[PDB]
Amino acid sequence: KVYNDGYDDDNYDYIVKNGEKWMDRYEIDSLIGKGSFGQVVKAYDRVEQEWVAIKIIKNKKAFLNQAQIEVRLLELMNKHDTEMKYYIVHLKRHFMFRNHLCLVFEMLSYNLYDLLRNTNFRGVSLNLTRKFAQQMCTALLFLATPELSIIHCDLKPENILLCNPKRSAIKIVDFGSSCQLGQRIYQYIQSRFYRSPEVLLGMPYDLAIDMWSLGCILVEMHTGEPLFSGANEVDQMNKIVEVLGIPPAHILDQAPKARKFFEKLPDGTWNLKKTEYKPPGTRKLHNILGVETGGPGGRRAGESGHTVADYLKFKDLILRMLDYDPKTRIQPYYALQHSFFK
Ligand SMILES: COc1ccc(N)cc1-c1cnc(N)c(C(=O)c2cccnc2)n1
Repeated sequence: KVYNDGYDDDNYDYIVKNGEKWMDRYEIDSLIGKGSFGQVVKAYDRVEQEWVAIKIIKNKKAFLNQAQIEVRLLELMNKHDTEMKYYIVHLKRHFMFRNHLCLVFEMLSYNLYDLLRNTNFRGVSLNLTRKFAQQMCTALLFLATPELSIIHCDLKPENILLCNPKRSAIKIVDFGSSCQLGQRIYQYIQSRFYRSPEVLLGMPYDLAIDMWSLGCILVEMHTGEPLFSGANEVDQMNKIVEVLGIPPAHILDQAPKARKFFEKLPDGTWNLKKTEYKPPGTRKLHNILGVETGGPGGRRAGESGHTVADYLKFKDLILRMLDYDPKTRIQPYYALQHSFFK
């Protein structure tokens, strides 16, 4: 009939009303986002005199506990990321308000998907992509801090916001799926398009799964379309094999879900199970980026900083991020030393 004395709807969300004033501080403007966790609203903090994004967690134990995990990680990064120099969204504050946990973040701009949609999904320049690549590798280096060792676990263009629509700075948001390194508890993780092979294959994983997501994300930012846009896990792996080929046998010989996608023939080698797709490794990233044809779709012909030399340095870094072996995959410190950033 009525939930939380009328403050919540039937699925535990707080009914947001534009113009409401919380605790004589926050002036709720409008709803800017929704999710399984709850809602995100645009509000004006009057003590600090600034716009803020408030994350109102649903009035439900499951989502309340998931948010305290998120708060513990965010505050743990504030102890290390003083002055906010590592491109992580800053948690300012949190409080309870009418049985909902509220998290106050800095008011950020559009996400990288919004930006891509406004190119009609054909990408931004390689010079801007380099600016995002350097900032993302730097944030991943921060999460790699030994005392942190944080896996974001859901990197994707929507989880990366611009600070100011007039500036090329980006921030990583939404650490509700995030966990610190440790013994394996979850296996169905990451967004599918950006899910690493060790996750698809049911193998142990570490912080290197975020480096895989980045490689897919960076290519997507320049071409406009997801690199591996699988409609399911079988389709996903098949689109990975198109570009990178069959994974190594010493990995597949260990993968618990190897046979969900592959088959071992009598001769001891692995091949794709029949389900369409190009032969393994013939959708070359060289051609996807259009290294020698003027970029994706030839749309970058004649633009400065889009030479074959530049594309070859971008391709090399990406291929280091899309390494099948998570122990060989490039690490943030090394990625930042790459020639693509000189
Ligand atoms: C345009 O910005 C958004 C659009 C949709 C949604 N759902 C959220 C945002 C947005 C804007 N500013 C923010 N600071 C944030 C977040 O900090 C954020 C995003 C996802 C999950 N938790 C916090 N999120």
